[PDB]
Amino acid sequence: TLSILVAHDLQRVIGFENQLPWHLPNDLKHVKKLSTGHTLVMGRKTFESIGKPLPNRRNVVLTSDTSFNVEGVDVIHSIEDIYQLPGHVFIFGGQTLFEEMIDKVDDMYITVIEGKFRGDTFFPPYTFEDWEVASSVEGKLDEKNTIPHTFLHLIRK
Ligand SMILES: NC(=O)c1ccc[n+]([C@@H]2O[C@H](COP(=O)([O-])OP(=O)(O)OC[C@H]3O[C@@H](n4cnc5c(N)ncnc54)[C@H](OP(=O)(O)O)[C@@H]3O)[C@@H](O)[C@H]2O)c1
Ligand SMILES: CCOc1ccc(-c2cccc(NS(C)(=O)=O)c2)cc1-c1ccc2c(N)nc(N)nc2c1
Repeated sequence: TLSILVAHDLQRVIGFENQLPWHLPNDLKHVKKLSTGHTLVMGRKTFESIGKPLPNRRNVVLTSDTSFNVEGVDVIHSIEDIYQLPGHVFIFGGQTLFEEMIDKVDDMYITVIEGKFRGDTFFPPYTFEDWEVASSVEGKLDEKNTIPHTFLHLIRK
């Protein structure tokens, strides 16, 4: 299975200055639950933002840099390489990867951040005419998680 995993705000903002615009621990819990024991494919900038491979899953980085060889990370140099990866593969960002893959993936696991943030990178437009809502679950708010958010699982029609 090939899936997108993304958090985007009401205007599809996903990033600002190579980091997430929001602090939302619940989204990370969501990422952990979905991707632990599976595979993440990410662009080079996204990887450098995180700074290290995420534990307990396969981390694959897409880059044109032929000098890229980082411990605990597998490297690929083409979109076509993604299709050779076994198991459940999650496209993990950033904007360039999402743009390249939104028409190819089976489904999407979106955290809708129900706010309007300043962004410099965006998730591409999509329409519910193309995507069935498999589930929609409101995130619980507390002291640590103060921005309303909704977890959507969309499946291509
Ligand atoms: N909210 C979210 O769900 C989320 C998730 C991930 C990232 N982000 C945000 O997204 C932003 C980064 O997005 P971005 O688009 O600037 O960068 P990105 O997608 O993370 O990485 C871009 C880089 O990926 C490589 N790449 C992409 N397609 C390639 C291809 N077909 N062949 C070879 N290399 C390819 C290139 O690396 P080289 O230049 O090294 O060749 C390219 O410069 C940041 O603000 C980050 O915080 C948000
Ligand atoms: C571009 C910068 O983005 C990040 C930086 C740090 C961490 C992060 C920090 C600590 C621990 C973990 N691991 S965990 C708990 O998520 O499994 C991740 C996670 C993200 C990050 C990266 C991609 C995504 C993505 N595709 N989707 C969603 N819903 N959230 C993300 C969060």
